[PDB]
Amino acid sequence: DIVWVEESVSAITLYAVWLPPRAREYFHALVYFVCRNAAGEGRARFAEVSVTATELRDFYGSADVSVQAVVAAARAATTPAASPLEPLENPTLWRALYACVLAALERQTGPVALFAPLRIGSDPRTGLVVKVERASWGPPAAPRAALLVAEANIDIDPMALAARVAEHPDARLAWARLAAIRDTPQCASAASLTVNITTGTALFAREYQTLAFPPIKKEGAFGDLVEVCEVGLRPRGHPQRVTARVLLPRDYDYFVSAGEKFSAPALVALFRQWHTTVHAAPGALAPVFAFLGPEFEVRGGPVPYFAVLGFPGWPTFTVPATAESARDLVRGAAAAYAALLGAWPAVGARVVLPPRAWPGVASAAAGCLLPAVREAVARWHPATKIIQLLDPPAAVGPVWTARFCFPGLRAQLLAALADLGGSGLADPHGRTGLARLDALVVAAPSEPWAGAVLERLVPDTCNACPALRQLLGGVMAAVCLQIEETASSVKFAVCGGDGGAFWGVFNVDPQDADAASGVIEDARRAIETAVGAVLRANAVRLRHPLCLALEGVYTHAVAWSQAGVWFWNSRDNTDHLGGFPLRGPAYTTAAGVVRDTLRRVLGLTTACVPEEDALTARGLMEDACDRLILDAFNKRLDAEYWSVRVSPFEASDPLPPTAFRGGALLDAEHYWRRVVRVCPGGGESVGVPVDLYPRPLVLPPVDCAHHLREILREIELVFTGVLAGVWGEGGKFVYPFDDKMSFLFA
Repeated sequence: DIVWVEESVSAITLYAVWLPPRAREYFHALVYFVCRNAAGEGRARFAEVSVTATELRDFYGSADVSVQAVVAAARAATTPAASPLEPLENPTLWRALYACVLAALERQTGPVALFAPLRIGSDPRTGLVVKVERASWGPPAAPRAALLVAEANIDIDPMALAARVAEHPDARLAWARLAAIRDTPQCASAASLTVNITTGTALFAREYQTLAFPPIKKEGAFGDLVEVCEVGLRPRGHPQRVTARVLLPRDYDYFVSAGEKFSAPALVALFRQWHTTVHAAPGALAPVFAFLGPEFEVRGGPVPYFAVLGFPGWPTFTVPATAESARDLVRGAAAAYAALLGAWPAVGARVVLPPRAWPGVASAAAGCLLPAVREAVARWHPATKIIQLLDPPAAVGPVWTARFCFPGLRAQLLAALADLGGSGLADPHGRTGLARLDALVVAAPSEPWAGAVLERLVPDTCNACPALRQLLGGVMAAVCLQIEETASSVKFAVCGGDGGAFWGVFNVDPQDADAASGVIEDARRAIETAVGAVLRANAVRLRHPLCLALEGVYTHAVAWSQAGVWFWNSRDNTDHLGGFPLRGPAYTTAAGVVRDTLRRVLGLTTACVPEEDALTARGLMEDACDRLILDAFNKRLDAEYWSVRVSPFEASDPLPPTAFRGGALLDAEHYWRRVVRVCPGGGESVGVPVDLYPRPLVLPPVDCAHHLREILREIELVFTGVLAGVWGEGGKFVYPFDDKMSFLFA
């Protein structure tokens, strides 16, 4: 006799993480379900889980973490006024915590799925969800949203940022700010924070000079869009009746924040104020104040996100810029939330499998393969490329060339190998995380939102399990071997590539095009079929049937380095350049100059002795360099144009002591540091972090005698490669920048 309802779960958040009595190595966690029934009406629900120590150490990847540490972190996060920003101590701890609580939720209660129909039960005697089951009836309500804008001037003292950056050098400045709030929470009490959440029913706007103080401007009402719910619960951990206050999000479902100037400290401060305001009255339990994002780690992260691990229980999606297709990225964020249960991108690679169950699956996948690939996996050394390719100083043409790619080969191969090791998993029900990856791979061609997930879930998974790299690159090595074997039969000739993407030539007469399409299509058919056959023979089965993409037909192709290739189809003048670093806005203009110079220099096929062509080519390359440096002068004062994106891994210029004064601008720095080298006074070249100063900027003249030298070094690799690849070798194209056209800037 269990109650039964019909609802869709819109979010799953963490309320309490406690250690029951007579307990040493298992902690209970209460989960808040934001359920909404048909037509949008929302009733709040709760469930309980029980995570053991072993599961925690599995999702952490190490035994350093303990149940006592997790419970202490949760207790610290119980109060945001005393100490917010709890995850910043051990971000991996909270990452693993959310991973295991979601896994236990899936295991004990049953299958859960956001924004999807779900039959839900409850036990009144205790008062929590007991079992969740996938339903098959109902046109579920649309996942409504609310647009949030929040800006705060948290008066952080610059010297503290400088000191904390001195302790850890390559600390992304958002982490420096966030650590400053963490070490002095009173700073989050005084800030000119402004908030404007617009919904479809009623708007809400507030303005503060000091956060704790009453608003200096009120628009709409808090109750208009927010419903406070007091729910009684009797967990197995708590025998006494425990009451919980939750902020049921009426009217909306999730938040949509612009990622252009998103400040994680701003939302942290606003949510801390809301937490204090709602849980000020006692007689009820307090929730977990936990948030994760790329700003929460020293070295930062690629993809902007803002996790909501606890209070208020509403997912908030940062959609960076992309104004033209704002709806597209909002839908992509919503789909990423719904599919991977909202763990992505906060939990990390643990959405699929625990970081420590992978060492078993990889071993269990090295056994079900064929005997040859079994060794091929074991002999994989970084960048082996055991396949007949071209010497990197070389070029081809005029012959019919073609580029091919298998869309999402690493992700599809990882999915097949995960299934091969699936039998080796401890729990058959613990393979639901192995159902999200297949959902991603299946929906990858249909929708690009799965794409960006798979281009980051896979490389990060390969870092979670180092042993998976030698497996994936062995399977791909086997794929390349059969590509080469089948190539000879269809006149295709492997000339270069990087595995899933490969470009080659055809031994057809280089003048006929009517039959060219036929051979170019038969080669695709045969290579695709043969690779699929090898994969099937290797037992690895792909969910989405394999497909080869004809990414372009070209007549000339020139390669200089291992990644640098330029292709050009003379008939339609369609070209493609790869391997040129786009490390700024000037490198794009350099790439365009290179792709025009190469188009003009391979148009010199007029009958001539090879020696003549080398000189009439070098002259044109020098002229192209001249026209580039001439146009460089007309943009000498655009410092943002002469900017380079330094990674937190690369060696970086030292931060000026005045860049620590950007206010609500230091938060934007999550991954890249955009630096411009200016030349104050004389002789000395100093770096300016462009995005840490207010605009319009005032600077000494930009040292174009440094950036143009680097751009010219890249253009020179491309041109030494083409000069020594089409005609006779022996010529390193050098442009005398220091003499011919140095005067313009220095």
